[PDB]
Amino acid sequence: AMAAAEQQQFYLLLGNLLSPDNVVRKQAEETYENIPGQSKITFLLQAIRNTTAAEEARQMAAVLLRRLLSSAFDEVYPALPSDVQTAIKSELLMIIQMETQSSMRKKVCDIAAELARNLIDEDGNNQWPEGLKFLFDSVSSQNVGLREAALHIFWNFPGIFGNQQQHYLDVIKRMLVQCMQDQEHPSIRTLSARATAAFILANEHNVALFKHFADLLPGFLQAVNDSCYQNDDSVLKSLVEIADTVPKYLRPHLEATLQLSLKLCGDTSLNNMQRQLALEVIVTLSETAAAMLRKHTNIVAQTIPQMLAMMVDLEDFDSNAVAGESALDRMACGLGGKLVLPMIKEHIMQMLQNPDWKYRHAGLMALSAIGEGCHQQMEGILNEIVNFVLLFLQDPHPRVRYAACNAVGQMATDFAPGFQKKFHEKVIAALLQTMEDQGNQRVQAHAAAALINFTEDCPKSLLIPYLDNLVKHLHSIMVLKLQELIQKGTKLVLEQVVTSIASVADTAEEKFVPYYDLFMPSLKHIVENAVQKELRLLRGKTIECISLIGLAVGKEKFMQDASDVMQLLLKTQTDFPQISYMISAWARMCKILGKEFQQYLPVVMGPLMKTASIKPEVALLDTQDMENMSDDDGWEFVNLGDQQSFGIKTAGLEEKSTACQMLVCYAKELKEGFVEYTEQVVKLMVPLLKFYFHDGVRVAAAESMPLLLECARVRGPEYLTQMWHFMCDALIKAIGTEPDSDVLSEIMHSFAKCIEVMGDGCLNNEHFEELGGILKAKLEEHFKNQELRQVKRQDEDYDEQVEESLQDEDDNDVYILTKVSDILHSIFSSYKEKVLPWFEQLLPLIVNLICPHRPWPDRQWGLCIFDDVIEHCSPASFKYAEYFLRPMLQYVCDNSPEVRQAAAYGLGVMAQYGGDNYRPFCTEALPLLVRVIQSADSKTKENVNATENCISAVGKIMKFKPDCVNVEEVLPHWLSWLPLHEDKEEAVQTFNYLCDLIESNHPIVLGPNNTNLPKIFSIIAEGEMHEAIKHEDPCAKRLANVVRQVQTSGGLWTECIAQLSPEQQAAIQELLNSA
Amino acid sequence: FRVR
Ligand SMILES: [Cl-]
Ligand code: NI
Ligand code: NI
Repeated sequence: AMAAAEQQQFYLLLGNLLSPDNVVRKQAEETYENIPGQSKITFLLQAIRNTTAAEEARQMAAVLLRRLLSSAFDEVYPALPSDVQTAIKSELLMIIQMETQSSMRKKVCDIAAELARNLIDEDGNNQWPEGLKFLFDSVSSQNVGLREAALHIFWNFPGIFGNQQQHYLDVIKRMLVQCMQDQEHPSIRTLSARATAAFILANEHNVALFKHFADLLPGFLQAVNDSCYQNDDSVLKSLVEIADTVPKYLRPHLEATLQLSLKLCGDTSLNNMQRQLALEVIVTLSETAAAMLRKHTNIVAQTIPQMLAMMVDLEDFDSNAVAGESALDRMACGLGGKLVLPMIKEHIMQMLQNPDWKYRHAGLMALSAIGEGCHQQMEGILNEIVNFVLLFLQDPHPRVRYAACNAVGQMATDFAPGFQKKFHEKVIAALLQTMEDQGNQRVQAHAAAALINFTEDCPKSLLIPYLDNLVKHLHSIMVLKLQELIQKGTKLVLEQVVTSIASVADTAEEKFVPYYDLFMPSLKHIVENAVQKELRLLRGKTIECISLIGLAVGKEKFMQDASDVMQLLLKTQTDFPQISYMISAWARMCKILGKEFQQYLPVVMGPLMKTASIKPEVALLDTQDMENMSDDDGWEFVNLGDQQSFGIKTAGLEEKSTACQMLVCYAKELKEGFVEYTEQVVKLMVPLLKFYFHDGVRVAAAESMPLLLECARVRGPEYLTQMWHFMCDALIKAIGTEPDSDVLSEIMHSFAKCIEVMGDGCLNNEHFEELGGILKAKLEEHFKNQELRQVKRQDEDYDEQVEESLQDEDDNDVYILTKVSDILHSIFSSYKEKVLPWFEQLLPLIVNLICPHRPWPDRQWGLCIFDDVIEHCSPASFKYAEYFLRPMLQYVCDNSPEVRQAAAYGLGVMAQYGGDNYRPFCTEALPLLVRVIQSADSKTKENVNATENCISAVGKIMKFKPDCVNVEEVLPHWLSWLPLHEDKEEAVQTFNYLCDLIESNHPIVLGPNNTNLPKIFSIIAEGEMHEAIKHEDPCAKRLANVVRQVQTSGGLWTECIAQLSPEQQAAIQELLNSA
Repeated sequence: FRVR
């Protein structure tokens, strides 16, 4: 071996990774990246192990090994040899054991904790007992460095035990208690308090463990106070995590926890971030533990002056004023206006009358803040408030006028539509007067912003009566501001006015037609003059306005300018934030232009792919990283375990998603014209299934797939097969890996659609094998969750909020089950009997859904699955009847209408498709089905679909198995049960059989002397319930031929028609003219 | 969607 020579070369690489020049630093990062993860781990662990080597190289290797075990544990350790794996573990514990340097000691404790985390099996037990053993012995240890190391590992991964309660519980308690009482050490107390919070957060529903650890809470609070008056918000951030995820832990010392938060918040000597985070404890509690906070209204009453005081400190998102109004909003919403409005109401009234403008400004912002959560309680004072607020548009201080504009536009959102209905006269006049007649251009722009809110939430009917005077003023404003844009380049007010015109046009719809020529030429002269980079937001808002004007007037009015606008829209990229506006303008263009938009696809498809391909910026690092990048405002983080957080650049995520949705639109709406761009978008959308940063991106990626196969079908089946081969493996891997239930249901439904498109032969043996295991696991997970919800409903942590959560999980699980059935139906329809051997692996789990002690959605969907086996996989399906045949016959009289429907459907397709082996069962099924049909309230809203399927099944037995039933005796009864209209598919089935019966050479269905013909006409006349589709259904023609044959018997025709109502006779004519 |  060349191990020492390779390690020596690895040591030179670490040096180059820390070189000043980015030439060698990039050449080392490229080299490091190509080293297999299995070689990396040994190389890095050996570098850390050599303490006689450069300290900087050792620190580099520790950070690199910490990242390695986080980012890809599975790619590196599981594959390593067993002796190599045994050596990794013992070595890591030896490094921590012999380390002198505290900076290194901490980093190796992080590496040990990350490795320990990935060595816990599914059953819940430690696979590295030596790690847990080291932790246990280092707590006792005389070496302070080892006591600190055991604490560090535990803080990082407090789930280090599978016998946490079982025996070690008091060992943990005593350990945290000693390290928090020990005022002869500084870092140990802070670390111990954070470790406590971390252990509690890792035991989310353990009410008994909270009671057992409630003793440590007074001590944790002392550490919150202590660390804070030493500029350390670490333990105060732990407290905010407690209130958020696990507030029940605070209950034994809630008064103390609340008092501390109020004190830190009202303490002038603390920084803005510390005071905001302290307020955050009380605010979070109003959202997560309101019923608990509602017992201490005394503290909530004292929080109000604190938030108001913050709002008064004016002189931006991270300012006390902005933090204060946001907290007031969330708290009013969390606790409701019945409790909050009485507290804040009088404070606001006194602030509005105060001679200091900062109080008037804050009183108006506090009024805007409480509208979301106190508006039901504010309806009686609303008129008085609006009059008070309108007069602040004349306040001596301009900033107070801006806040009055803000309040007007906030009231137009919170109190809509009632606000618009009652106040349009005073409000529209004050807003227009402040826009036109006021000399301060900043108040004008704030007033236009409130007008957009008023019209955006004003219903069309409420807007139309005064549209003329509104449009009249907005035109005058636009015209005068356009003169200023030409000669001085001023755009502040014009930006808001253009959007106000767009909002008015979007509400008015066809009512904006007479006003099209009053704005449109002027709007085109705004985009041409906005070639400058400074006028980019204006040019974007104006493109939004032109497209929103065109969308309201329709394709006929917008047609004369549609080519001018499309050309001028593509001129923006050749003569140069604004991407979002252009992307949305083209969506409007297509929606108006219909299939004639196809000619513009070559010029818009370029930038549409470019924005659907934007890459996000990946962020990692430990504790102090999420607070240092709040200035951006477009950078969001998610607090993962180990305090090590993941961040993403929120900047292009919404544009990336919007563009993806446009390609979906184009593939289904411009089908014929999208074919040329199919192979490129298939390659774009396939890796987008694993884009775990944006839910809407994965949904769009999933929705695109069956739409892309319809385009690929016009080319031929060869292109279609190679397009399907790009997405088949990716779609299956996404079903087994998708974390979101809503996104998974979309992936499952698109996979199901693609199979129906492709037909038989679309899946290979590896894809069937992976699918079987994936669907088996989804079914196993369906049943574990039901068991878990049952035990969680008897837990000591059970409550109103837990109850709400469990019902949402149950609903999602039911929805996923509907999608398992969807994927199965398309496999059974395509493959028919060939796929029954493959289906056997799912058979135990599917038959489990139809166990009588399972919830009704389980029995329903288990029967839907067996209905597809009968319909598409017969006569082979009879080999499996020991699994479903007797349960379907017993389930036809079930208490659930949904279950009765699934069972009755199965009994009908058993008659039609099953074969001669089901004949004895067809005989038994008839009386059971008649019993459900004749049962009272069978045709009510809740039971009509189940009943219609019972009538349909009876008909399929009579039609396909006449030898198993007395058709001549059942026939007059079955004729009385018609017509069906709720279930259109089954209305067709019965209408086809009724036609067979009438057309028969022995038509006993007419009765003696054709006495049932009026009834037959009444049934058919219920072609007013849209059951018989004149077009695609050939039975519409057969029903018309039956009816028109009666015309040849004058008296019989006159009598059948005279017994119908005027709306029924006009339905018989409509049918006769169409078929 | 409707369903059976
Ligand atoms: Cl302001
Ligand atoms: Ni395949
Ligand atoms: Ni009857």
